[PDB]
Amino acid sequence: RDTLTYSNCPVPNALLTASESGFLDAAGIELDVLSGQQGTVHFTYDQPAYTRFGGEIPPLLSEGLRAPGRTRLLGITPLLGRQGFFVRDDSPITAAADLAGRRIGVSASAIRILRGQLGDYLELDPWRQTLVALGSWEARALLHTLEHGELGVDDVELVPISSPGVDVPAEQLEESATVKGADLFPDVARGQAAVLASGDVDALYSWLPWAGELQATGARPVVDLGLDERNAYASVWTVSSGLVRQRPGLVQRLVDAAVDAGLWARDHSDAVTSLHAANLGVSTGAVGQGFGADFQQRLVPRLDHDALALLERTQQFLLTNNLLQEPVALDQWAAPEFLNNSLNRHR
Repeated sequence: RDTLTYSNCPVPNALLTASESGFLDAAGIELDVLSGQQGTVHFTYDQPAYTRFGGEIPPLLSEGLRAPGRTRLLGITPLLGRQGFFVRDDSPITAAADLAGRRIGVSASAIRILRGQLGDYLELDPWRQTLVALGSWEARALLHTLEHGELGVDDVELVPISSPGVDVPAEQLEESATVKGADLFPDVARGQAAVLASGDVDALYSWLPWAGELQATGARPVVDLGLDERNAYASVWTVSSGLVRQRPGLVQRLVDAAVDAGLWARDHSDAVTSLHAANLGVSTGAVGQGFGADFQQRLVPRLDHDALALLERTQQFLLTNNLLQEPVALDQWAAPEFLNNSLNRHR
């Protein structure tokens, strides 16, 4: 078995599907989940045989600011589902306009972006720059939400809180060599529910299957952003550049497995929901809510122009907010030959 280091991200994707359903093993490949908790002191993307299929912000910063060329983009899969600023079911807030003067719990990272005060960003180290940039999820979601009430950032009270994936890095929320994802991911929704229940803040940002579990406790989004694609993100599948250069045959087998798993997913929707649910430690209903209706039909990786435009939109938000100086050349980052060759087997 060819072994690749890996990070299990909480987004719907064909790599996890291939690994969990048997396609990867059939391709002679196995994934070795990385354990990169604080103390690792090493940038994951710099590993020689590392692959990840998840949020695009960290890879965009790695390619656009820190170390261009370390990874190649194999494919994209959109992400959109239950998303928004949740409030207690019995909260007096029922419309976006009601957020005026209310306490909006957000990460310190999101506050820096929302106030346009990045302070020590450019001269900040790579991992911390990334943590700041991850505040983008809350920041863009809040701006979009406030538009519905014709409100501005100055019309609400921003309260610093811990946001999953931002203050608590993914390295502490994803499966490790000794800890399963089901024993770290679920706690997040319970924590968000506890924060809202305490009434210490009026609203907080939730998405992914976390939002599904959170809404089950009664909480509700002021504005459900999952209904508008301007809130979607482009999950990106990356692999170490060295692997593409030295072992294209292995990379081709890897992509073929994911493509085949994506095709298989179309005929095994429930199975796909379950494997994602089992790895997150959440209910199947939460997965459906967090990842969207029929997401199981859209897992074959993409590099078409609409997918690239989605990824471009995310980096444009980073650029507009000075989280990036210049845009990543997406086309050159991509290694389109693999996905194309893979799809050609079925054409």
